[PDB]
Amino acid sequence: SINPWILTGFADAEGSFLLRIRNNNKSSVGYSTELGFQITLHNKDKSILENIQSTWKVGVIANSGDNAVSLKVTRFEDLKVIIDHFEKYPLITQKLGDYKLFKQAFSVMENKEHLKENGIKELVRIKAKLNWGLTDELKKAFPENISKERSLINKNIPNFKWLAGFTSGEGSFIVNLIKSKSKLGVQVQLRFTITQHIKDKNLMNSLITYLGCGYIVESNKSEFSWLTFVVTKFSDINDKIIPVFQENTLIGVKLEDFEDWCKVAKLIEEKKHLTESGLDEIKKIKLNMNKGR
DNA sequence: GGGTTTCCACTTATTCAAGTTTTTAG
DNA sequence: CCTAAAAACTTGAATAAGTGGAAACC
Ligand SMILES: [Ca+2]
Ligand SMILES: [Ca+2]
Repeated sequence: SINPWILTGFADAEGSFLLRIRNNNKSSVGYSTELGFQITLHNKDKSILENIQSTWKVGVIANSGDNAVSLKVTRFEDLKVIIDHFEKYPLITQKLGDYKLFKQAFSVMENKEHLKENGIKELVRIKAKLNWGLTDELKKAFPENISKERSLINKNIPNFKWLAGFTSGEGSFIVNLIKSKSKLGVQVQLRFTITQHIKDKNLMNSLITYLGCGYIVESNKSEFSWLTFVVTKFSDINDKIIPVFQENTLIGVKLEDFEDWCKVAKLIEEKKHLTESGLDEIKKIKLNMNKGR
């Protein structure tokens, strides 16, 4: 049974809402619809999706390609569990807007309005602002569509449990070995990073004040830009980052990465990272986590 | 029924995580 | 001199988001 707030944090990172508007000759109005919430992780973290399934008691798990496994909740009556959960523990990223559109589509389908032409039209208005919006085909079939085009979400971190769930999806624990002019010739630097699209810049900046450390770094690969929350000072890592995730446990394979990460921190704290024997020990831990776990 | 729901195999763009190297700080 | 901290990126795939086909409920 996973924590309810750890779940929303994880959903804020890996979850997504789906609204299908498909042409269907067998449908009276000519369009079939599907509404649901899904998560797609690497096969290594299939354990998470099975704990979420037991926690919610809804959804179906199926392989998504050769290296991924998904958990999709399309059973309409099951969506009441999704809605019930996200009302008590709401999302805080821009995905909350997707959820809000998700509820609107839900009410339209609950009243069976999606089986008449009017309901389909309102679904096209809802889907126009959801995720990547309307497809070229949909946009051509409904050229006279309009709507509010969604409002911007601006919330901040609720509690630590949400952070543990969000870090379990977007966090990264790195042991950076730097070719240094030190006696050993190798500096051991611990780095904790959270990466998120620039759409949630305000939430990313709040990490510094919320955690009392770190800095924001923007990057970009041509037309795409993202933000990274970085913590490299050991005192902040050993006194701020580590304690938070010890009391607020992570989930998935990243908990194993975080555990080896703390092992290296124990060596640094004892200053054994400056001994040739200690440096060799940290080099072995890095290989055990770069490959897996 | 057969219109509508539900589920499973599968595809695709990019937002992520993971990684290395060089420079400045103290 | 020397160790820590930050800078400044690069990389490719685990994501998010989506599509195709169809069994089978109610
Ligand atoms: Ca995400
Ligand atoms: Ca992840």
